[PDB]
Formats: sequence, structure tokens, C-alpha cells
Amino acid sequence: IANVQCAEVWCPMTAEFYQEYLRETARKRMLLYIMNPTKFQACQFLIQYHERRGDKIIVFSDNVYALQEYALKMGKPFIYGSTPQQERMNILQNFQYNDQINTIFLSKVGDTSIDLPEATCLIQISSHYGSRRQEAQRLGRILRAKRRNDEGFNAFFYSLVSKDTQEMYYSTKRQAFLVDQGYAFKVITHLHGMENPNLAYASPRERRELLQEVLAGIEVDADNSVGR
DNA sequence: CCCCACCCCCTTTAGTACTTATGCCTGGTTATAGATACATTGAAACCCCTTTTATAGGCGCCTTTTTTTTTT
Repeated sequence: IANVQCAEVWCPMTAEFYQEYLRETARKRMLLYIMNPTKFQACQFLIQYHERRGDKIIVFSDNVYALQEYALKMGKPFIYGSTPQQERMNILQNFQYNDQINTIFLSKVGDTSIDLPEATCLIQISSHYGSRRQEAQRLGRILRAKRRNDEGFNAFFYSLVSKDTQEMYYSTKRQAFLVDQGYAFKVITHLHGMENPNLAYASPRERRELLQEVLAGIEVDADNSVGR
């Protein structure tokens, strides 16, 4: 069946983002480790790497502010709570059947339930308190073998983690849980050859633009999307 | 170091008011089928042509004659 490589990708906090992360005490600070430009660049690189392989990729964001900043910047479709049934089905049908559209962004509305589509790669932008078990379930529902029976791994799960933030605490936990569940698991601190790609936020000024936008957000913007 | 108090959260479900689509029925004029106005080519139906020899009324129409009225 699907043979899944699980990885955490540890990304340093940009010093400007780390500065504010410390100073801010309300849940607003979650947005600084979520939008950290090193983490965005890692996500962007992984989408490029996998799209070159014609893999299908779902990127999960539990936070709507982040869902849009990522998807719109990377020019990928996104689905969340207010997305109409018609537009949602357009996007899912595109993901499933149109070879030009192989990456989509989905929020907490994905699990569960509408029918999560199948993919070969699942990237989680964030990690939080506290459901290790909902993560493995979603991984299981989404990931299908890329049709590479010879290969060691034919599907891929990545969880992006910001260093020096509360995100890391969730890591020793996730690693233990996933391996105990029978998964191959590793920690990636440096993505081989990100410097051969043209990724966003190469300049301090572009990072500062995003930083201003994050600082303008409120504690409400840093809550997970809730849905019943 | 231990106990008590305060702060922040997610749980999902029940209310009636408000908006959108479907069925409702309703006022023009347009598209159909056949007959009417009628007009078509077709045909049949119609009177018309050749005269005679006698009888004797009525018929209408002609130019010349006589009488009456008008004007000078």
C-alpha cells in the first residue's frame, strides 16, 4: 500500500520574528511562528520539489490567516469553512483530475468531514495542542501511494516546526507517537538544495512587510478555525 | 510548598426572523389551422347565323301638315 516517509522540518525563526515572538504574550504570538519566513520558504521549496515529481500535494493550515497568506502568495487554490459547496467541488475536481493543479491548501474543514481527496504528499504548516491522534488519522486518510512499487517511500508527510518557539515541544511527542504507530520518521534541519530554487522572502524588506501584517492581526486571527 | 480563586476554552443544539427559489396565476402578442375575401383558370351553357307565304291586330319611328301661341 502507501509507504510513508514522515519528517519534521525544523526552521529557524527570523531574528525579527523571534524578537516579537518573545515580546508578545497573547495567542497572537502563534502567528509569528506560523508565518516565520523560513517556514514559508521551506513549504514553498517542498511544493516545488514534489510538483517536479508530479506528486499531488495537500497543504494543511489550521489557521485562516496563514491559509490565505500562503495559498495566495504561492498561487494555489484554497478551501476553508466559507468556501461555497460549488467552489469547493470545483477545486477538488481540479486537484483530482487537472494535471495543472496538483497542490491545494485546506483548513481544519478537511477533517472531518467533507471527502478529503487523496494525495501523495501532506504538509502541515503548524503544530499545536494537542491532538497527536487527529494528525495520524488525517495522514492515514489522505496519503496514497504514488503510482513506484520499487521505491522505499511512495508518500510523504512533513510537519513544519519553528525553532526556539513552543512548536518544538510538540515534536518529541509527535516523533514518539508516529514511530509507535509504525511510521518511518526523521528530523530535517536543512532541506537539500533550497539554494537552487527561487523562493519568496529573500530580502529583509519583504520579510518586514509580512511582519507588519502579522503584528496588525489580533488574538482572534491566531485562533484555529473552529467548525461544527 | 500547598490550597484557593480567576481566567480562557470548547461541547453541540434550539429560536425565530429573513432571503431565495418554485408554483401560482395573469396581461400582451406571436404562431396554427381553417374559412373568408375573393380571384384563378377551367369548363359548359347560351343565343346566333340561311327563308318562305298567308292571315291581321299592335308596335315604334319618319317627314309633312295643320293648329295654337308669341312677338312685333
